[PDB]
Amino acid sequence: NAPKRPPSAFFLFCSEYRPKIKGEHPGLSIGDVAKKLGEMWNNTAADDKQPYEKKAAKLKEKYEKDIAAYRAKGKPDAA
Repeated sequence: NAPKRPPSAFFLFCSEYRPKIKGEHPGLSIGDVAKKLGEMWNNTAADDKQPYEKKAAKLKEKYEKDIAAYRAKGKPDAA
């Protein structure tokens, strides 16, 4: 009832880290564990983003068509 957004590319790399840095650095918040790894992501190689990225893309793409359809006549009161 409204296709929302999926991953970013970072999103995958991020999930994978969330615990790992939050445990190693238990002095961060969800905005620090995210800020730190966010930077990492930016400088994770790029060739190390691609693997994750491809997923984020595939899903955002799906969404965009599922919403395009949602509105097309997908909705609870559309069918």
